[PDB]
Amino acid sequence: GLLSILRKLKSAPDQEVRILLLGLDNAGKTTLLKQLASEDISHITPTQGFNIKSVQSQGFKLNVWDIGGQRKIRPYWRSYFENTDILIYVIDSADRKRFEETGQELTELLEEEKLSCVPVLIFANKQDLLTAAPASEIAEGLNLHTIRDRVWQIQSCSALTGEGVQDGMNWVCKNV
Ligand SMILES: Nc1nc2c(ncn2[C@@H]2O[C@H](COP(=O)(O)OP(=O)(O)O)[C@@H](O)[C@H]2O)c(=O)[nH]1
Ligand SMILES: [N+]
Repeated sequence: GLLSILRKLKSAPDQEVRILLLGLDNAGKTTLLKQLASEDISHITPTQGFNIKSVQSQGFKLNVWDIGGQRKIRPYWRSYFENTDILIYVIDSADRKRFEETGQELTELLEEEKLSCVPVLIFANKQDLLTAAPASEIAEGLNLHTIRDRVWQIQSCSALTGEGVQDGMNWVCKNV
């Protein structure tokens, strides 16, 4: 007893919500996953180099994996895009060196036909760090305001402390 966020959620959806939690390695996805659900994590490997962490919790199905990396594993990623209801993209706000890379990865994801119209929540993570870049600047750097083909939101959070995570999930629940 020391409750996960998916459970605390008020006005939670009615149908099972399929969520994809993506971002670069070290972004804080596993840490975020554990703040969201306490259920046991399943580790699935559809193809070599494609490592998925999957959890079923509180009417939510979450699949988590690191983006970027190898070329030939895109067709395997795409199979999951088709039935995705929400995309949660996680960024390490203190990793300026890889901001350009993660921005490009996000841009490419939003170009995927299979992800058309899927709402996207961007978590500007690790905001507890005194090295974390400002969320308003991250948003401009990701050119989020140019997004016209879907609804989006950027939320400052700390998966470590849990701050801002529920606020982000509240937005997700309003846009399912
Ligand atoms: N200070 C701080 N560290 C975090 C936060 N979220 C994750 N981390 C740390 O970042 C590292 C990578 O996190 P992890 O969840 O395993 O990343 P994943 O590779 O994206 O699954 C670990 O050392 C975490 O403890 C945060 O909000 N604040
Ligand atoms: N801008």
